[PDB]
This record gives sequence, structure tokens and C-alpha cells, in this order.
Amino acid sequence: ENRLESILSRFDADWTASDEARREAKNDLFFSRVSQWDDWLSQYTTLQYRGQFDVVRPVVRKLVSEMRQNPIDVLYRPKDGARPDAADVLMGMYRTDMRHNTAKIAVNIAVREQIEAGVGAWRLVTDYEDQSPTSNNQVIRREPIHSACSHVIWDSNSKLMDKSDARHCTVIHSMSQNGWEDFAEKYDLDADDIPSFQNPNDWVFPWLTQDTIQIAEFYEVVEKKETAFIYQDPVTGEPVSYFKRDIKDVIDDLADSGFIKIAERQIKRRRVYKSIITCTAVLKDKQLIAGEHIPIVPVFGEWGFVEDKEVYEGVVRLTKDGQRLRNMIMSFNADIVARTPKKKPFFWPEQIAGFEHMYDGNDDYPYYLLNRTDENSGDLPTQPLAYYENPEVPQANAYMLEAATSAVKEVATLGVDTEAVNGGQVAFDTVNQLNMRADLETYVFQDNLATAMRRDGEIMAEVVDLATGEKQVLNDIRGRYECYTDVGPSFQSMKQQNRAEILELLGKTPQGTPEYQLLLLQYFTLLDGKGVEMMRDYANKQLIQMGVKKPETPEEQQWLVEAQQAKQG
Amino acid sequence: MRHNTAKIAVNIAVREQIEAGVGAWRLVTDYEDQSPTSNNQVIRREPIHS
Amino acid sequence: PVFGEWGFVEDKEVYEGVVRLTKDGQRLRNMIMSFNADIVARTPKKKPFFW
Amino acid sequence: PVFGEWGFVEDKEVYEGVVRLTKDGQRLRNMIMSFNADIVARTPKKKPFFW
Amino acid sequence: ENRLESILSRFDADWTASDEARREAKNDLFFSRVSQWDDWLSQYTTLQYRGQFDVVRPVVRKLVSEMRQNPIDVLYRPKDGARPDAADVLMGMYRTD
Amino acid sequence: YMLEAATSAVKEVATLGVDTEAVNGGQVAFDTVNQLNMRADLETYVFQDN
Amino acid sequence: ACSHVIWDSNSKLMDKSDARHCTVIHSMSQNGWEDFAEKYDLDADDIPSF
Repeated sequence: ENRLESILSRFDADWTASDEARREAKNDLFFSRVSQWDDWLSQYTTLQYRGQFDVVRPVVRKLVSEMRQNPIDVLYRPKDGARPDAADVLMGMYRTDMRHNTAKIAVNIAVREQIEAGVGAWRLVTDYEDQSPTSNNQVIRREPIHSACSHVIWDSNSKLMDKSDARHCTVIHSMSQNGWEDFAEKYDLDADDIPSFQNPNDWVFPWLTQDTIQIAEFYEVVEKKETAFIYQDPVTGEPVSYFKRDIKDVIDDLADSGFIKIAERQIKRRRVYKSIITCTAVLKDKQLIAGEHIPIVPVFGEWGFVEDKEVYEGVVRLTKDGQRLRNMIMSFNADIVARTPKKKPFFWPEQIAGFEHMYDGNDDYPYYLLNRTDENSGDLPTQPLAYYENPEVPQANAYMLEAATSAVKEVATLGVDTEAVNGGQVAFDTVNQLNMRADLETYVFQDNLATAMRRDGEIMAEVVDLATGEKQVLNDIRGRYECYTDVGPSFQSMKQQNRAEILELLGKTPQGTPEYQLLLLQYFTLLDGKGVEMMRDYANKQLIQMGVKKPETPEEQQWLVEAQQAKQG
Repeated sequence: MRHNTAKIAVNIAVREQIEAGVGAWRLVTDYEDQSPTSNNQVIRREPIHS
Repeated sequence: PVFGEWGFVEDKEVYEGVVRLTKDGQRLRNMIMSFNADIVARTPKKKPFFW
Repeated sequence: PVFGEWGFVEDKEVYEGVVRLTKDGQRLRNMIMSFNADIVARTPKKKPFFW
Repeated sequence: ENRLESILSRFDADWTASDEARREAKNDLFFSRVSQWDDWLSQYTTLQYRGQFDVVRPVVRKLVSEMRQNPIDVLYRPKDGARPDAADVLMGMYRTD
Repeated sequence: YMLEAATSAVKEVATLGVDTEAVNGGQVAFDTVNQLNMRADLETYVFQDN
Repeated sequence: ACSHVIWDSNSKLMDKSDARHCTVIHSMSQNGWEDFAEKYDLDADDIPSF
């Protein structure tokens, strides 16, 4: 039907999608409990003992500790056609705004939820930095998303793991009063409005958190096929460069008074839009956000479809059933030990009567006395043959305890292999690096928007390789995507990687000649010191006089001068 | 076949291969203006659940 | 299309993964297991009989 | 601030050290242990019954 | 609402935050007990024996001893652009205090 | 029974997945969450000499 | 620290870097309060609370 009421559209695409963020989410957030909160559920005040003797944690702890020692980040290799020095520019930028704690933390948060619940996710954001910005007075940042199973929801009928074929991805925020005030501050809103939403949490309510305050960011995407605008490069010839009309609106005047040229073409290109939403109404519609992808990568454990219903899980889910038995039986046994008569003798009051004194616990007497006779008969004090039987813990409890716990650690494994080989969680690391990739298709496709700012024109009486500075605040040619994305060990900085890259090149090479160059190059890369400086400089001079270095020329020019003499003496 | 989809689609298939016995994916094509494989077009491997 | 174990029988196509054979025994495991859980849950504890 | 195991649940912050999980079983140990001590302390020794 | 009474603002941001320094803090400081003070809780004068035969301590002791022999501090590397001798100045200062 | 059971149940979870001596500390995940704070100790220290 | 530094600014991460409060608490002896009121210059006869 036709009903372009915007909120009715957006809300009637969340509502429709939250019918899956039901069947699954219901389970998923429930695992973030048999591990995160407590292994018992839905009573919260009973009179009978309930112990918690889990065995799932240690497994989880193990798995985390493994993924936490194999960092895995992005790579960006060039491409089959492009020039070798294509990646370094981008990579340097990426490495730069992913150094901070947040970038690290956000991922760790995701993988933990990946392991426990089955999902996890983080978002990419941008904003301005005046001091120490990555590029163009701006910086990109990786932000955390807790409880991804119940906050990010995107049934766009998306049929794959990085949710790249999705078009929605509506996420939810819960925030404190002060947080809402500060939020209404940033995005400029009525702080006295107070928002609402499906409420990612739950209905159970035996706690002290009542400040709901949930607002919702709604992302959407459209492959628009926007338009044209080509030009000729005034610099050293080699003309023909293309630009987005949308992105150079107010600029073309200035763009013309510098190298105006002409031609047109229709280019297909995706655009994303973040809209703020409450149940009642929309507070910010169609606000255009940076890149050309929805800035939210999701990690998955075991994932797939069933009845055309999305499905996923972490390690924890299978264990739940047996683990509860363990806890129950265990608690039952505790009752058996606590409330239960101890072994003591049965007496007729009559036989003990007269000297119950002797049976209290004294080691004062040499023996025990018993009344023998009784008028009206000859008493039958058959020496006390009867004691109350000891507490025993039924065979069934014993059996079912051992059974359950075994049954648990049977599935508390992902096919884990020997130490140092074939991680018990390759399949988790891979499904993670898959998301690390979606973290570039998202990052790459977003410098070309914000950070931006690169170009490298080719062409004594000859030269080549010369950078640029562009014009105005944004100005990237449409010949962008020259590097494809790949994953590899995480490094703090480009220099870190280059250093490691050379160490690898060593050992895998003989003590021949090319060893020495690598060896020297290593010293060359070392950072400040008293020890390293002397050696780094020596290695430099060495490499320049080797002729292979080719002077950076801050002074190394003269280093070559006394080298040019060539056995001149 | 570098993109995630090409990878994912196969992994999806093999999992169903192991569990159920079958699995499958499809190849599709369409136009790409920026960064196309060739002739303003690109081929892609799509998933087929169940 | 990928196939695990595949072939024809009565001129009828046929195929299966690892899972199919396990189903029968695995259900028994679950049942017996559940039965036992009942045994532990609902069942009088050991106590004395008195007049 | 340093954290051991940390994360969010019902949009409620959550965290714990190694100690938390152990608490339940450790108390049982101490109790049963104490119970037994009583058994050894207060309890009639083996002696004969005589008229 | 508008109520720029400073203390009412600061106090009404602590009070609001101490509702989490509740559910969790309640537990957290309680562990600094089954280990730090004593493994029994909330009676403190009974007539019946209460032994303390823990096994948690040894684990904790072990964990501490491990982290105590892998010091871990700061580094301050320069940067992709900066000159190599960038860090030493700061580092020297950090190391110092 | 319940004594042996309890104490075992305790040392079951009195471990962070601890590995062999000299390799993979039974507390890498603790050391890391610490070095994370060691980093916040600079963003705090660097941004305070200035 | 579990009961002295408290900072729900709705801070959603581990180094609490996105926080804006972080109110900490001091417990101190009489002589400590006198010496504290000395440093930060305060009425030693006030006696605080929290």
C-alpha cells in the first residue's frame, strides 16, 4: 500500500524485524545470564538452597584467553594492477585511529559476547579533532556496542553473516538521565522530551534500574547512481579526474578558478542515512552519515538459517541443560547434609531413665547404664540395637551428577586440538576476521568521504611520484579503491609492522649477502635510544655507501659525498 | 571472489553439506560503475540457505 | 550444489550428511537422560516409617 | 581503573574477579568441615552398656 | 528541568550513579571478604563451631605472584611521521616520577 | 561425598584456563585488561605534561 | 575501588574514558581530616559526610 508517513515506515520495518530479534534474541540474551548474571532463573526469593557450581566459565575463560592472544587486524594489500606503494597511505591512517583503547576494547567486548551468546558488534564513527587529527581535522573511531543480541536489529531479510546485504540495522541506546541530557546536547534535541522503544532489556523487574530512556538510531542505505563532473588536471598534464557532484556543491566556483574543465557521467554509488527515532515520533530524519556502508560490523559464533529464520549461538547454549542439573543435584545434596537427623540411638525413655545424664557427651563415665527391671513386667532393654541411619546422597543423585557434568564438558569444546596447533577456535577466529574485513569495506569506503586527502601524480630532466594537497575541505578523485582488504596480525603502527616484516625475512634467509642488508635494515628501523641511535646511524651510512639506500637527504647527502670517492683515499 | 560474500556463501554450503547432506550457492552478475571487474560489470557468488 | 554422501537407490536420488545416522541413538540418550532427571527430581527421599 | 572480567548485561555494568564463582562451594566445604568437627567433638565414645 | 543549584546537580548525579555502585558494588566489596576478612557472614557470635579451610587463597596467591613477576609499564613509541628521538624526552620524565 | 564434591567443584572454577609453565599465562586476559589501563595511564599522563 | 570510585556517567567502556564524573570518596582519621582541611584550606570544625 501507499503510506509515506515516514515514522510509520521506519517503525513498521523495526516492528517487522523485531519478530526475529525475538525467537533468537530471546535465547541469545538469555545466555548472557547462565554465564553473566546467574545460572538460576525466574523465582528470585525461594526458601530452598540454590548453589552455583558451574563449569562453563573455565571453558569460556579459556576460549577468550586464546582469541585475546591472537589479535588479528586489517591489512589492505594493494592489488593485482596497482603500484606496490598503494596501501601504506591508507594503512597508516587506519593504524592511526585504531591505536586507542576504544578500538581494542570494542572488539574484545564483541568477541566475548560472540563466545557466550553467539553475536557481538561494534560501530565506526567520525568527528572533528583539532589537535592531533588523523586527517582533515577529522578522526574515525571504533565504538563498543554492548548486548548486540538485543540492541542492533536488522532483519532486512539479510541473508549473510556480515549483514552487508542489509539496508536497516536499527540500533538502540539505553542511557542515564545525565546521558540523555548530554545526548540531546550533541544531536540538539529537546532534553524535556524523554524517548522510548521496544526496550532491549526485558519484563522481569527485581532490581534497581528503572531509568529506561531508550532512543533509537535508524540507519538506511540506497544505491543512488548519482552524477558526474570530470575535469583535467592542470598539474604537469596527465589530466582526466572525476568528482562527486553532491560532494562538491558549494565549491565548484573555487574548483573552476584553478583548473576548470568539463564532461559528465552517471555513477552508481551507495549512500547511508542515520535517523533518530522514538516510539512517538522522529527527531532527526535522513541525516547523511559518512561512508557508503552501515557503520556496524557484527561478529558471529555459529550462525546460519533454518526455517528461513536466522539462527546463531555461542559455546554456552548447549551446556545450559546439563549445567542446571549439576547445580540442582548439587543443591539437593546440600539439603541432604544440612537438614537431616544425625545418627543417634533410639531409647525407650524408661530404659535410659535415671541416667540420661550419661548419654549427653561426657567422657566422664567408664560405661553406660541401663534400667533392667520394671514393676508390671521384666523389662526388655535389649541393649540399644537401633540408631538413626546416616545421610547418604542417593545413588541416583551420585550417578546423575557425574553424568550431567560429563555431558556438559562433552559439548564444552569446539573440537579443540593440541597446544600451539589448530586453535580450538579457528572457526571463531575466522568468523571474526570475516567481520574484520567488513570493518574495511566500511572504513575504506569512508576515507574517500571524511578523512580523505590523497593523490599521487607521476611525472636532471625527469621525475616521478609526487603527492598533493587538493583544494578546499574535500576533493578526492573517483579513482579511489586501489587497495583490497585483508587480515593479519595487529600492530601498533606502520613502523611496528615494517620492523616485524623484516625479522620474518631473516632466518628464512641464509647467512649470504642479502642477509646483511636485512640485518642492517633492522637496525635502521629501531626507534630512539643511546644504544640504538649509534647503531641505526651506522647502519644508515653503511646502507648508503652500499649504494642501495639512496639518501633521504636530510644530511645523508654528505654521507654519500665521502662515499662517492670510491676508494679515492 | 575476494569479497566476503564469495567466502560466506561457500561456508554456508559446506555446513549444510556436513549436517544435512546438500548445500548450494549461485553466481550472479550486475553493473558496477566504480571498481568493476570488467566491462562495467561484476560477477558475484550469492548464498542459498536451506 | 555441494553434496556429502550422495547416490541413487530405487532410481530415487539420495543423500545425507554426518548427522543422519546419529539421530536414533542421540534421542535415546536424551530420553534416558531426561527419565533419570525425573528419577532424581520427583521421588521420595529416604526417611523412616513410623507408626 | 583495572578490571578482571567486565561487561554489560541488562545495560547494567558488570564485573568480577576469580573469587566470585568459588564462593558457593567454598562455604559448603567450610560448613561440612565444621559439621564433622562437631561430630568428632560432641559425641559419646564407644563404651559398653551394662545393667 | 532547570535547577542550576550546583550541589543539587552534583549530588543528583552521584545519587543517580550510586544505584549501580549498588547492585554490583554490593557483590564486589563482598568478595573482598570471603577472602580478605572471613568466609562466614552476618552472625558474628554463634555457639556452634565455624572452621575456615579455604582453598581460594592459594589460587589468588598464585595469580598475584604471576602478575607480580611480569611488571608491564608504559612505552611511548614515536609515531609514523615524527622523528625517532621524539619519545625519549617524555619517557625519561615518566620513568622519573 | 559433598565435601569432596564441593572442593572439586571449587578448583574446577579456580582457574582461568591456566596453561603450562613459562607459556601462555593463566592470566593473559588479566594482564591485557591491565595494560589497557596502563594505556589510559598515558592518555592521562601525556595529556598533562603539556 | 569497588566502593570508593563511582562513575556511572552511562560510560560504556572499560577505561571509563567516555565518563564525565568519576566521583571518588575518602575515609580518613580525625588527624587526617585536620591535615586535609589544612591542605585544601577548609573549616576543620565542619566535619563532612557521604
